[PDB]
Amino acid sequence: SGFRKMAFPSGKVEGCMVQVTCGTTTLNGLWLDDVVYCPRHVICTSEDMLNPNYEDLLIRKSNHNFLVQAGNVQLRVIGHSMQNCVLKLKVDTANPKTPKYKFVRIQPGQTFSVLACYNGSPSGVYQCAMRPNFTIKGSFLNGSCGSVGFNIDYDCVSFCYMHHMELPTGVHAGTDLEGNFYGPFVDRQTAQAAGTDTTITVNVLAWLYAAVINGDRWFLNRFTTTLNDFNLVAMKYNYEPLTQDHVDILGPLSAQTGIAVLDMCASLKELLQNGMNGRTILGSALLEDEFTPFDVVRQCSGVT
Amino acid sequence: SGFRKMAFPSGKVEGCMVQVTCGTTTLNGLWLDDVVYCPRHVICTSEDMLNPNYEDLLIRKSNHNFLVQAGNVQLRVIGHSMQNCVLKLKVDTANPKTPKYKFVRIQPGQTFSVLACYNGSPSGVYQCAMRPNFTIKGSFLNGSCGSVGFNIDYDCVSFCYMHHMELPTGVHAGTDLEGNFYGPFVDRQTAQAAGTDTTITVNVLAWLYAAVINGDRWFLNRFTTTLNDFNLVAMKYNYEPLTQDHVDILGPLSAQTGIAVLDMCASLKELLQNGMNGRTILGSALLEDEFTPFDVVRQCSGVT
Ligand SMILES: Cc1ccncc1NC(=O)[C@H]1CCC12CCC2
Ligand SMILES: Cc1ccncc1NC(=O)[C@H]1CCC12CCC2
Repeated sequence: SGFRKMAFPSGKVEGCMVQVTCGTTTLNGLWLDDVVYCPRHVICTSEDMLNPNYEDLLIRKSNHNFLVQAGNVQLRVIGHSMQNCVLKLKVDTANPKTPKYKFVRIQPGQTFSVLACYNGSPSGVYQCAMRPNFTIKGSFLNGSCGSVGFNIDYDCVSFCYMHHMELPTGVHAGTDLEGNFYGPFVDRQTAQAAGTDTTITVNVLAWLYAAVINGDRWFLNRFTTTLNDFNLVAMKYNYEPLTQDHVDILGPLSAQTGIAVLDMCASLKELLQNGMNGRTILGSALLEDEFTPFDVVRQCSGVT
Repeated sequence: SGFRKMAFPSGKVEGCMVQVTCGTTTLNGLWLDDVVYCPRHVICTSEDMLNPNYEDLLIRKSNHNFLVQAGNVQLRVIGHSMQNCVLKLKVDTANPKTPKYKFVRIQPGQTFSVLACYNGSPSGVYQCAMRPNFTIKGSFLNGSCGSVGFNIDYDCVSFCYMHHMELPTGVHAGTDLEGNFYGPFVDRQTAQAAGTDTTITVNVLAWLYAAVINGDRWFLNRFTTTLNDFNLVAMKYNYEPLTQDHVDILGPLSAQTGIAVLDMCASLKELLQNGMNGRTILGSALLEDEFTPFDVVRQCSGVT
């Protein structure tokens, strides 16, 4: 028993982290097979970042200008290309520690682990969610760009995120591993609005199921609701509208606990309308939305 | 910016996790050099665990009864010994992935990362604190015994905890790597009381300093206090009495922010006496005590 914000074991990703230097800028690279992936802003000086012309800036760089260092040893760059907002540096050596991997574009509301890195070195790992507004509330300082987000299915690492930017509001923005930004963001030092974020309803309900499984049951009530009634309340409290697809994914948790999904929504409704009244659920005094139904089933069953 | 409950990169520890089977019981082992460390209750059947005589139970076991499997390959056991509550199995092969390591006994209030494992395989990593009552609020299911807690100083892994038991109250108990239990617990299926726990005051103050650094400043007030006045409030709210040693460790955070430690205590005092009034600090609606002053300085500076 017990329920923690658990990250995936970061070992397979640690073996891929490299340092990439271009001119005076240093950031993190992801070495998979004979390719190093990093944010294209590695080629910019702080002055360039105001309104960078990436095609022009890259034209002044050669393979020899990209210094790639894996731990202590140097990698030889034999090719460079820009794909959207990432640079792909072809190296002459395939990474011996390349795990089985996939590049996937996650949906908003999905979760992943971030291995925060500086100068090619990992400092820590944490589990976070991709916000409905495509930002992530991470922990990133100057030098963390190129750090990646991932999920792990047995031996396969699905890379889903690469860190690029910190918005003026302190929230984080980045791309998938093909250099496509999540959200409307651009890799430019300009004010950029993150749209209205919402709470991930299905994840809060999944976390309420994890609480029941672990013993926190005080929020369970004698009430039920409908998808229409619940969604009226969800809209009032800036929660994502719950759909039958969300109810279907909650199926296994509903089956294990014997608590119908609409009954759990009625508990969530009363918590949204009344608050916690000074109590906690799984050691939290607010409604947690960073555990998907899949994360809860995994942690509650022991999937390794 | 941003502040997360960050765990250490678990790579060096993943390479040490093995599976240990004895009879019908399987749990996790820690392979360092030519020795495998695991909880001694691996030699017990569920019936034995009511009142086990470990010396007698171990006497019926030989090196060949301890099946140690590292991922897929089998390790040959050439020796076995009981040290307090752990078994030390001498194997004929030194682990090639043995990192630089130390065995340390942490103090209550200190934090560490846990690499949760099942059948020798890692499922996740999370950061937690050793409670003042020597329990940990972990996430552990049947099969997680032998999972370890650690800290990392550059390339050295300091092992501080091995999971052994889940108390009837759902909280966790375990030993240092010499088999010495933290707290009054015994590896026996008997009711055992975890003493009155308290909130780790210095860590809450460290977390208040991390909030100021990241922008959450609403809790800062025009007041100050004394160690005596603050400690009267701390006792009323079941907080650890703050000492000059705690104030001295908060020194670097006090210097960086320009907020005197006793001024931060006055903010904590008003939060303890008034609550949060529906607001949050670093995304939390309660006072977080699982970040030490060292954890905050590290995350806020980028120590890798
Ligand atoms: C200082 C910092 C901290 C964390 N993450 C990111 C940053 N900074 C940035 O995002 C800057 C570096 C060039 C940039 C990309 C858009 C403009
Ligand atoms: C079921 C479980 C889950 C998590 N952690 C631990 C356990 N269980 C135990 O602690 C049992 C197994 C033998 C034991 C040690 C004292 C009696």
